[PDB]
Amino acid sequence: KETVYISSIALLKMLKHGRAGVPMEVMGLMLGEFVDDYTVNVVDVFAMPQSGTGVSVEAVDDVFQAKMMDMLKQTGRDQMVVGWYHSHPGFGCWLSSVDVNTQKSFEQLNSRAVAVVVDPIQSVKGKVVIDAFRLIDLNRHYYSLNIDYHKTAKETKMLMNLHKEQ
Amino acid sequence: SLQHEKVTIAPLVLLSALDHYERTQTKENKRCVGVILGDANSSTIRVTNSFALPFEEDEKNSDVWFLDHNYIENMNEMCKKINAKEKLIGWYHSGPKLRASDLKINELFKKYTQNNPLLLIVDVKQQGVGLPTDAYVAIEQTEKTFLHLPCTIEAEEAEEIGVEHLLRDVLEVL
Ligand SMILES: [Zn+2]
Repeated sequence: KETVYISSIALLKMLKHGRAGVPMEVMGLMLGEFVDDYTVNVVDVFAMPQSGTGVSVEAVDDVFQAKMMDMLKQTGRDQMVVGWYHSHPGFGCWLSSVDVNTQKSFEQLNSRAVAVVVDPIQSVKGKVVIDAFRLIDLNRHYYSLNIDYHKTAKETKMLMNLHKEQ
Repeated sequence: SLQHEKVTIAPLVLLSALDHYERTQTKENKRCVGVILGDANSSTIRVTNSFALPFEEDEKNSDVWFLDHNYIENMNEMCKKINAKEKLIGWYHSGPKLRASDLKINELFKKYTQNNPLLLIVDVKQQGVGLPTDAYVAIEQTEKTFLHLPCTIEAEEAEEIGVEHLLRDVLEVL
């Protein structure tokens, strides 16, 4: 019943960033709007720098984040952090125990937070390998949300310039 | 001639310029302005990323405009921490056409680029016949003028996958 709507630039940035990071895991923050209890809009993302610690709460550089968030405000992007994304190069979309810990930190800041996971190796033409998770409130610890993509008419026309003849 | 021959632009840049224009609620006759990133070290300049800039200009006077120099330096420094391969190679604006102040604005970006800066106009209104992009580098002729360079839209595999995924429902219909 829950759905994460991912925008065009958000999806392209996450695929781009994941591929650029290979063979390492990368991570960043997702920006957007909690529309209602069953709906999260992800309108944009930004990359966090690689950290020696690997992907965890420690990787979140609060000085980088604050600077990036302030500068995005100045150019018209003042959306809430609605969660985080990270890459799993070659090994699919799920949360490890450390990922669950990271997500728990995000959930404590905002209980609506979403964890997106993308696989830049297994993502191929015709197959984007991505999933979105939240923690559950013998039970399993987390579950998967539907993902959909939102694009404007202007964005649709813009995307069609790739292979414009076709 | 040793001049750049052409320019390729990633779909992300087109969508980023449009998102910038929209999110700032830019209203005609005004334009949005930002930085482009990529690689300009060959005869093909590859434009692969971008970021928005705070920018203001005087309607009553083409000679009056302001760009935030500190914003350029501070954002670029964060961009470098994410991916040093994507260099600062020029600037963009939403046009749809070259404006009187552009050669002077271009002289500012010249202080930030290693290459002769590329100006990318992205026609976010998309009224043009062909590509919503026009590319220029400044050259001498004895005065400065913009040289028009041919553009194509091209994507690395990640983005190609992404774009195809985004246009899926449209493709089915058509
Ligand atoms: Zn993980």
